[PDB]
Parts: sequence; structure tokens; C-alpha cells
Amino acid sequence: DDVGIMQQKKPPTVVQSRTDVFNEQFANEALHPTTKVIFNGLDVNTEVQP
Amino acid sequence: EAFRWSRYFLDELQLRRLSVGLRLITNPRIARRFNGVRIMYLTDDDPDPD
Amino acid sequence: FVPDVPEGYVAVQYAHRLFSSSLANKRNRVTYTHPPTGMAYPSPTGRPH
Repeated sequence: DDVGIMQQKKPPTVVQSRTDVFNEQFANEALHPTTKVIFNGLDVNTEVQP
Repeated sequence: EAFRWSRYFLDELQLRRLSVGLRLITNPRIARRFNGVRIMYLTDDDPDPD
Repeated sequence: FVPDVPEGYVAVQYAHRLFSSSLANKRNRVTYTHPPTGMAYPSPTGRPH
């Protein structure tokens, strides 16, 4: 139940930039869980509060 | 009499032309800056811009 | 864990017969004809559960 402290083993994160038009195809898709994200540079919360 | 209305300090011919220009500007065919957009995840089966 | 199958889904035995080539919007799609109703479905999306 306790919050983790040691850096955890996260699943690999595939970024799919999504353009106005694109050819989606699912050959060679991963079967293991894998987080998918649309934007790059998503580490936006940079203003740390002491 | 010329002092009653400075005609925005434009010449008469400039006004007469200016009206026609207002007609060009207000014309639908040159009105090609488009406002707004719709994100939606459809397939592009039959590409028509309209 | 094995995900349970949702209430609306129709069971379908795979068969080579179910899939075919077909014309659809100027290309040869891998159409899936659907045995309960017989509707052809050229696109992978929009198919019945």
C-alpha cells in the first residue's frame, strides 16, 4: 500500500505523433502492455514547489 | 465648400475605385482564410476537401 | 486473468471463406463478410463485435 521510492520498472512508452493524415497499420504490434502517447515533450510540470 | 468633408483626404477617383475594391474584398472566392477545425478519427476512404 | 466476452458479441468460427478481396473506394480491401447478416465490411474499423 506504501508509495514507492526506488525508481520503478515502467512498461516501454511508444510515442505516436498523430498527423492530419496517416496510414495506420498494425503489423508487428506489441502484445505486452505498452503505454502509448500522442505528444512529445510531455514532461511539462517543471515548476517544482519546495 | 471643399472643407465641409475632408474625404479622408483622398482624391475623387481614389474613392470611386475604392468602392470596387470593397467589392473585391467582400467577395466569397478570395475569402480563403479558414476558421476552426474538427478532430475526429475517421478513415479517409474517399478524399474530398469539401 | 482472462477477459470476459462482452454481452453484444457474436461468436464466429474462423474460415478462409469469411475473408476475400473486394473493391471499395478505389482499392482492393480484405473484406470480411459477416455470417449472421451477410454484410461485407471492407474496412477493419466499423465491423460488428
